[PDB]
Amino acid sequence: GLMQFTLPVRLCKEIELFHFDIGPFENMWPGIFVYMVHRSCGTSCFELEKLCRFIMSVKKNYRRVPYHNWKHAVTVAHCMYAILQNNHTLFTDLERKGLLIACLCHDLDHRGFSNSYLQKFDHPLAALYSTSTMEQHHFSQTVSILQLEGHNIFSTLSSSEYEQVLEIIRKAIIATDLALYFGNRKQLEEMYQTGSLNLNNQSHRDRVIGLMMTACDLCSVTKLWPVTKLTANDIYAEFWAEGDEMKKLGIQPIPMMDRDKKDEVPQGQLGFYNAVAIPCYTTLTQILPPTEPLLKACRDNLSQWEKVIRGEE
Ligand SMILES: Cc1nc2ccc(Cl)cc2nc1C
Ligand SMILES: [Mg+2]
Ligand SMILES: [Zn+2]
Repeated sequence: GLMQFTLPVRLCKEIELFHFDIGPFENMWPGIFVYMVHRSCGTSCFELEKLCRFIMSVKKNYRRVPYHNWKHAVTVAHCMYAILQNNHTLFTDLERKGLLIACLCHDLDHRGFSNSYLQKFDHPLAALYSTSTMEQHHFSQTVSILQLEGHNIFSTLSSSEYEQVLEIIRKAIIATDLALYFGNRKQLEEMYQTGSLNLNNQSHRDRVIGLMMTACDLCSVTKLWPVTKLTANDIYAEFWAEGDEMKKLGIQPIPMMDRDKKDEVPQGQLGFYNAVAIPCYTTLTQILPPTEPLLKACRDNLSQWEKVIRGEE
């Protein structure tokens, strides 16, 4: 009950900042997550024995892929931690509990292939789940791990609180399907501008939590340039593997996934910052003013990609 996790001084200070990198020491990431749960939620939210057994089972069910791995899971949870810590009073006890777990679980059992590749391969998961294929799977795997003996970190919730938290986690994980982000942000944009945005309206909270999930999921574009640049290699290593597998099914991949068109990457990143990342952090900054550092860092990285194109690096 009185057992805190304490980090070294540099981590203790930097973990509060949006641009924190969890570092290359895998064995510290579980402790970093528990630390964040304790300060975000409380030391009483979860039985430590049960939380630790849940964390290690989640870790085991992330695969050894270049990007959609255990490090991505903990990175996305840290961004959620930073958003929640800078917006103390806007979120309920259940929401703080639910969203850190949703973030840690959001890409469970990812193989490093898009929903598109599953559909064109005719993967069984594509028959079981026609839309948000991987994301329905990630939610499935999360429930499976929650129902392992000793792994039910929510067992102290009432019946109805339990149903609410699993429903927060399901919507949170489904929302990480980027195909759903475009319409969600358009709607949040209209609502904020016409002044109809109302955070006591559950359907409006759902939408805002969805955008928070997109913002955390993309948070590698909000790091210091050397982290963003090196993470971009990992993301493109999966894209190029998927492009190779498209070619094996006799389909020319989109240029983003074609390893023969590496030269077009800087311009592809521009498109992605302008069409996805900047709009995402703009609308988020409009709804939650203290998340502005994510937008500032994202713009800095847009500028760095412009410099790559202009041959200045
Ligand atoms: C979709 C997408 N997601 C990303 C997430 C993180 C980083 Cl560094 C780069 C990314 N590039 C693209 C194209
Ligand atoms: Mg995902
Ligand atoms: Zn993800």
